[PDB]
Amino acid sequence: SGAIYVGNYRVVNRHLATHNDWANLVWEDSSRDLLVSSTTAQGCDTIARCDCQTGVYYCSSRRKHYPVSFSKPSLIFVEASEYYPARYQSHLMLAVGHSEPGDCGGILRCQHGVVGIVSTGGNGLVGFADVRDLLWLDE
Ligand SMILES: CSc1ccc(Br)cc1CC(=O)N1CCC[C@H](C(N)=O)CC1
Ligand SMILES: [Zn+2]
Repeated sequence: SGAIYVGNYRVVNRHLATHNDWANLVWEDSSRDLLVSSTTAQGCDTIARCDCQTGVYYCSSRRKHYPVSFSKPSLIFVEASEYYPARYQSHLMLAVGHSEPGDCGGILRCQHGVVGIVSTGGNGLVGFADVRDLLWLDE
């Protein structure tokens, strides 16, 4: 689990969005596994606007942060799950690092701010949904 709180927005994995997220929907994209809902309180986070390919992510299944080198956002095949049919997930960055299903929502940060959230993984990989291109989160 986990979310990004920026301005009056809450960014979550679309597959973990709550009834309240859907009732306050701003934007969602199944191909990216992202959903953004509106909030009444001002958020605590800021978003990176950069091309970093290294950073640190929070891994809830280890209660620890780990450093990673990750690929640039791209279209990657993701096998069927209980949440989605077999499809290509867009804006996805892969890295070598531990992850388990419940680790979705962990934040990836570089020195500039939040880069994205855990969205896929397994067998020693961890995949992050990028949010750096969503410029409207800042206004
Ligand atoms: C951190 S995810 C993970 C980690 C380890 C293992 Br084994 C397996 C997973 C994958 C997983 O649980 N899902 C369910 C959530 C949907 C997601 C998606 N973005 O389409 C991909 C599939
Ligand atoms: Zn950066």
